[PDB]
Amino acid sequence: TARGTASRFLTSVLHNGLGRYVQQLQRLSFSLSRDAPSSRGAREFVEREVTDFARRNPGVVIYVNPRPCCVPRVVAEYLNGAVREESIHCKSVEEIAALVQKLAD
Amino acid sequence: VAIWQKNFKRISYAKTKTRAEVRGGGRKPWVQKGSGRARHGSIRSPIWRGGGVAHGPRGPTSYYYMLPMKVRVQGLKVALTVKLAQDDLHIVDSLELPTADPQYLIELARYRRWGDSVLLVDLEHEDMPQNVVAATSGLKTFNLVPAVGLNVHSMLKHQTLVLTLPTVAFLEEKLLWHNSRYTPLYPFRLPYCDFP
Amino acid sequence: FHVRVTLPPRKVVDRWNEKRAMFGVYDNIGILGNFEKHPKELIKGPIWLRGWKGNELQRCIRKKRMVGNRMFIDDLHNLNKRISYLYKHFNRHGKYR
Amino acid sequence: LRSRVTDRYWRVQEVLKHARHFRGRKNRCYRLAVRAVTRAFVKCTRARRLKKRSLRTLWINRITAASQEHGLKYPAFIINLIKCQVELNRKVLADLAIYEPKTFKSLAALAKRRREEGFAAALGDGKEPDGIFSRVVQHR
Amino acid sequence: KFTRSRIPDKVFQPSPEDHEKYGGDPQYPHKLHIVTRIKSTKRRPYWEKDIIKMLGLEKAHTPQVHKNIPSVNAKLKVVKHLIRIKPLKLPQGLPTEEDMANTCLKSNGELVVRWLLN
Amino acid sequence: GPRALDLLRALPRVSLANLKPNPGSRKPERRPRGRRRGRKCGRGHKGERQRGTRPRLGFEGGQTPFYLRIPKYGFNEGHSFRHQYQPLSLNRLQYLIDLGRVDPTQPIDLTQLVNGRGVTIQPSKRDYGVQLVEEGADTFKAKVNIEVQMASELAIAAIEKNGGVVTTAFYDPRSLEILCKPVPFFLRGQPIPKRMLPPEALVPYYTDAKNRGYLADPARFPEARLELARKYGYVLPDITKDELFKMLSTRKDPRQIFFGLAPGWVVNMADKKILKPTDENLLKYYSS
Amino acid sequence: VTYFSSRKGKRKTVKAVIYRFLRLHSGLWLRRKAGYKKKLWKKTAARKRRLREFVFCNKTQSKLLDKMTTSFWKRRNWYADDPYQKYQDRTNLKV
RNA sequence: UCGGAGUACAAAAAACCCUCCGAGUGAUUUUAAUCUAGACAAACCAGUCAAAAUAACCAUAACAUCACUUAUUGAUCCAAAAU
RNA sequence: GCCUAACGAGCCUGGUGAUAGCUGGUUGUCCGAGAAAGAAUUUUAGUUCAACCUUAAAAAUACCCCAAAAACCCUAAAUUCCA
RNA sequence: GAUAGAAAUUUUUAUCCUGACGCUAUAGAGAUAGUACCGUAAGGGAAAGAUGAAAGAAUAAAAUAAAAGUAAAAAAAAGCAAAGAUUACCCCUUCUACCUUUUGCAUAAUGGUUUAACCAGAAAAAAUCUAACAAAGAGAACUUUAGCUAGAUACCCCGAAACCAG
Ligand SMILES: [Mg+2]
Ligand SMILES: [Mg+2]
Ligand SMILES: [Mg+2]
Ligand SMILES: [Mg+2]
Ligand SMILES: [Mg+2]
Ligand SMILES: [Mg+2]
Ligand SMILES: [Mg+2]
Ligand SMILES: [Mg+2]
Ligand SMILES: [Mg+2]
Ligand SMILES: [Mg+2]
Ligand SMILES: [Mg+2]
Ligand SMILES: [Mg+2]
Ligand SMILES: [Mg+2]
Ligand SMILES: [Mg+2]
Ligand SMILES: [Mg+2]
Ligand SMILES: [Mg+2]
Ligand SMILES: [Mg+2]
Ligand SMILES: [Mg+2]
Ligand SMILES: [Mg+2]
Ligand SMILES: [Mg+2]
Ligand SMILES: [Mg+2]
Ligand SMILES: [Mg+2]
Ligand SMILES: [Mg+2]
Ligand SMILES: [Mg+2]
Ligand SMILES: [Mg+2]
Ligand SMILES: [Mg+2]
Ligand SMILES: [Mg+2]
Ligand SMILES: [Mg+2]
Ligand SMILES: [Mg+2]
Ligand SMILES: [Mg+2]
Ligand SMILES: [Mg+2]
Ligand SMILES: [Mg+2]
Ligand SMILES: [Mg+2]
Ligand SMILES: [Mg+2]
Ligand SMILES: [Mg+2]
Ligand SMILES: [Mg+2]
Ligand SMILES: [Mg+2]
Repeated sequence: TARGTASRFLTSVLHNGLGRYVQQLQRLSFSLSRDAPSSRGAREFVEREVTDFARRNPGVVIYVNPRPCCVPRVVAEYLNGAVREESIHCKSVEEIAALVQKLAD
Repeated sequence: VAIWQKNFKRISYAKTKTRAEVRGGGRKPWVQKGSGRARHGSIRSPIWRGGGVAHGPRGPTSYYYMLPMKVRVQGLKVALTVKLAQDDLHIVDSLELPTADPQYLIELARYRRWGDSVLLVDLEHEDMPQNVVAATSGLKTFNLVPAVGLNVHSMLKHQTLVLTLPTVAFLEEKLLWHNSRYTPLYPFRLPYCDFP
Repeated sequence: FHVRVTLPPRKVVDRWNEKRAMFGVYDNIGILGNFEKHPKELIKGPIWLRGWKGNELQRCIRKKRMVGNRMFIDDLHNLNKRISYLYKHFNRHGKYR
Repeated sequence: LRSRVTDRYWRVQEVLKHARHFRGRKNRCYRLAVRAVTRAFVKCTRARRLKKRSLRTLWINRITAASQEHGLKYPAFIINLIKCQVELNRKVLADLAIYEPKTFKSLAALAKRRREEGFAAALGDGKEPDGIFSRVVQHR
Repeated sequence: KFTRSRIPDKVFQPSPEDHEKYGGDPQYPHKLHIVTRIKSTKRRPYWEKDIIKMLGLEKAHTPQVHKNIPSVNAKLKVVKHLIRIKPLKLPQGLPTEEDMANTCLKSNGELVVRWLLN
Repeated sequence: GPRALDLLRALPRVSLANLKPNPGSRKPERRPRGRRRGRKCGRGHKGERQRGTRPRLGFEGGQTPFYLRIPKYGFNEGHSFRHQYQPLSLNRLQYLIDLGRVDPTQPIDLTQLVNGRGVTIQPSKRDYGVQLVEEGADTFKAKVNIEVQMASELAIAAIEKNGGVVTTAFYDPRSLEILCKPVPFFLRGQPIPKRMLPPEALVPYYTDAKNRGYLADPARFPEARLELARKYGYVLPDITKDELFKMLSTRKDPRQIFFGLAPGWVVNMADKKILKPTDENLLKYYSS
Repeated sequence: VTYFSSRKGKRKTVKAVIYRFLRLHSGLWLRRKAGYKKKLWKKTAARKRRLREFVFCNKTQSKLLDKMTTSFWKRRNWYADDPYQKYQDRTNLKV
């Protein structure tokens, strides 16, 4: 609902894309577990595609943390100072790659 | 088989009181018309506060069912087969033990990379070696059971299986008999021609 | 909907205690023991439910037939009323008929 | 096994978070909030459907305003702009009217000129005499 | 009682002026019908609904090509008040197998085989 | 062979944490909760159906029911007193013999058929034994001594062409159940009772020679055998000159149940002993 | 029909169906024509033949009788000299 | 409760406390059988026809006939019958 | 009339969770298809069938349907059956 | 008719292994208690507790300040009170509250002041799916012309005037 939630105008930070394009995603911190069955997607993404994604996008700092946790999460922190925390709990590697690409974009 | 072993022994001792078993509520609280409030019968109705439960759990519930013989035996065979295939089944001879130290078994399992839990299976109960009895009487993850105590639930609960050679022969001869047997005219307990 | 404001103490339950280790150990006693005892004898509980299953009406009838003479007065009366009610509901009430 | 609901707080809050800006007891009482929230969502969908029509009518009104400001009626302006194969929608036409007075006057002059061209063609009823802006160009 | 309507054969007897009024050839009839559904089958009889369904005209304002045979002409006469029918025109001939992907149907009723050359 | 075993090596441990039943083995139960399965919960609108007070099955709303308007006629009249005989085809008998369930070298009885699982007899269902049919009499090539309760002429001729022996006897339900399940009778703890005579309805059937009655005159037997032989056009073998003539001629006493045993004997299977009565009255009763 | 008995808790059967019906093992039910013994002097010979002749029951009545009768009456029956033994089975049913 | 006519104009069905006829049986001899394809009608119960083949009469018909011929009739159970 | 504030027959307990074709209520999300009535019935406030309809499975023909064809005093819109 | 329903005849091996896929103060016994209280009497019959090792640590200390109801902070044309929005709370435009019952309900037909806690689908004869074995199936009694066994799919709550017994 427009009247219930907030609103904003179509804006861009630092007039992005005018002089040069700068990837607004600054860092991506994955928190997962090695023994939790829910962290299977996060684990297999770390094994397979985290290196390829890091090589494709060198402007983002990728942290990976195994810990005794039940809900695997991803914290994306942008140049705006904005922090978006998403749950990667029980998602396949294709879904995790799609979410990571969406966060980067 | 795993679900059957968990369920057939269940008897739920959950019994709640219906509106007919509650103490009071023998008369109408108020007349049908003229009071201006809702009509009610017994004050122990499930709508009321201190009334009985509409359906609830009723009495001791016995969850008992028997899977067929050739399904239980097949489940035992499949459990043994998967334990052998996943490099988790070990055949030990005579189940002899040098000392009654429970910690010796833990070190032996750690050195052989058996895992966290080990199920030792012996042929008989009264013929168990006292060293192994004393060693496994104080251990939790190491469990000593006789040949007649083999079950799918325990084989899946324990990470590694250890079988004695006479126990292997006994289980082999027990499980292979059902492949070429008749239907029981009477229960196999009573004397047969070739069956004891 | 007022939920509690403090975390409950974590129930430290061990999955390797005596019962959880010995559970279901002799379920194949017949199969691996030259049949002499059914798994029926391993059922511990009420006398009328040792190796039997049925709906509520059948359970009540069976309970009255075996242990009905040793019951208490009020429980026997409640059992009779429950038997009558279950009979009436099962035979005269329903949708599929 | 007695089973009770423990997340009823969150179940109620998921509905009450959309009714915090309401007036009266509808923003507090849950019984009065579910009906108000459901009607709010239904109205949101209906108004999302009607927003296109409302904005189109607003654009048409603005195009009229800017057209009779040039002494030209909206139907004639639109039909003569279509006849010139100038496919600018009402939103763009209103944008031009608001922010590009000279461009909109050029469009109005073109539409008018097309109108007198069509009127002269109808009066003459001659196949050979054709106007300059009345020529039709095919796809390429 | 409201039943189906018999249409006399005198309705389909074209007059000499009809040919030059509607741009038809008085001596060779055309080959294929381009049929478009204008109106809805709601508030119309179930037999007309069935005829529209079997003519492949579920979606309105979408042309469909049919033969010029009396078998389909009977149904076209049955539901002639719900459809617009034009003769298929082929200024450049039938499309061969090499022009199937580059064909188009102009709204005037003709089928062009070479559409958007480069 | 079983490549699933090889594939299991790379897969993790199979434990109770990862166990899934067959897809489609368990149809999920549906409860009257929510927008779809609520709002009268599938019971419809008002009436007897929603309130659960509709009439019984055969009731048709006051109209005379179909199951009450049709006139009564004898269809199951005395159905619990008609003798039943489980049929045994010659094709099935041949199948049993050639798979080795039953052996023609020994006398084959209803006991032997039950032991070989060729037939199943339920005495409580008024079954009176096994009858012989001629479904596979064309390819019956075994020489077997068959004892049944009912036999057909074609089956008898087919057996006699090979050179067997057919004999039909009677068993009252008690002796019948004893004969089907001798072991459960032997652990019962009672002496073997006498075999009761057939009733007047079955005396003529077992007194004649054409059906090979056990109470028939044995001197009439060769006459009937020769009649069947001349009727079916097969040479009648000289059975007296066979090496198994004693086995083929081995009979049971009309009061006897088993082969070689006598009424009144107690078979103690624990000690492998036989207890026989000696009292004059007991012997007279058991031999009467 | 008593779906759950009071003594044993089993499912009882109505005796009228077994008294005036016969079930074949193929699933069909056998019954007599209604009125085959009433006022024979008032009826034509063909009508009397139709009344005397046996008839079958369709799917609805067959299902009703199956519901109203216990599975004991649906068993395979081998009577001695049974007239309906030839009709117990079904042949050449292309369905 | 059952039949006929119009409503219900031309395959079938079709209602009203819609408009009219009736029926709850008589007379006579050709005293009119058994069995079985295939069909009409119908929610069910019921009602209808009926080719071929057999028993007795011409050695060629048997549908009993007439009264607008269509209606002239009643299910289980149970009682009396005695096949 | 009165029989402890309600008496065309007191109040309490038990049968009793009396029985209701009658009224009210029946609690998570999404998706697919989807029904307005012919016959009986102390029956028209309901049940039981048929015709529709839902989930599965077998098949092969299914709607539109040109001729030709469907009654005798007169009879319209038009119906049935089929390429 | 609804329904009721045997018996003759069969099977049943000693003891421990007993606790809880039962509840946590609107639940579980009515119970902190058959006590207060209501009744002449028979009889009916409840609600009520929360700090801490220490309150012989009350100038006493720490976690929520989250339901409905109020105050902080009464209101400014116009309208089922909301949505589209907008620089902007209204002002502009558009939608006849919700269940139930009905051919049809905004109807001036029924129900609800509000909040919290309780309150309403239950059965496996025939059938579908899955699996074991299969002319045989089932751990005893039965069913079998591809069948037998096992498991999963199913059928509510409240309400009378009344009748009988003490
Ligand atoms: Mg009570
Ligand atoms: Mg009372
Ligand atoms: Mg009031
Ligand atoms: Mg009451
Ligand atoms: Mg209480
Ligand atoms: Mg309680
Ligand atoms: Mg749109
Ligand atoms: Mg259920
Ligand atoms: Mg269901
Ligand atoms: Mg619903
Ligand atoms: Mg609702
Ligand atoms: Mg109704
Ligand atoms: Mg009546
Ligand atoms: Mg049998
Ligand atoms: Mg028909
Ligand atoms: Mg003839
Ligand atoms: Mg009084
Ligand atoms: Mg009730
Ligand atoms: Mg009613
Ligand atoms: Mg849909
Ligand atoms: Mg509708
Ligand atoms: Mg025609
Ligand atoms: Mg056709
Ligand atoms: Mg009656
Ligand atoms: Mg309490
Ligand atoms: Mg508050
Ligand atoms: Mg306003
Ligand atoms: Mg309702
Ligand atoms: Mg009304
Ligand atoms: Mg309705
Ligand atoms: Mg009104
Ligand atoms: Mg109102
Ligand atoms: Mg009302
Ligand atoms: Mg309501
Ligand atoms: Mg009100
Ligand atoms: Mg079943
Ligand atoms: Mg009475």
